Amino acid sequence: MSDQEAKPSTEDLGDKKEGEYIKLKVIGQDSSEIHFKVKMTTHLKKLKESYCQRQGVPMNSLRFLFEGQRIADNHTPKELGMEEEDVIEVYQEQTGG
Repeated sequence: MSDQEAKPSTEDLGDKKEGEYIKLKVIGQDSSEIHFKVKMTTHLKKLKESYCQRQGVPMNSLRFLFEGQRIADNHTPKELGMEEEDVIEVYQEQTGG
């Protein structure tokens, strides 16, 4: 009942398309965690920044692994096969400074 108007959606490459955001959570060896909202398709590097920016801890000293998956600032939520309320594990180990 929000809007009963007919959307055109005539032409689009996938940018004018409707997209929803999902929220996830990641925990590190620091016993800390962060909750973020990302898109179905996007780069997880944004959450890395937000982690270092919010917790003030160096995202380089540790890495982001999803149940054994390696996420090096390029992997996407769509590629990992995951969804909202998902958990990522941050292990402490140099990932190449």
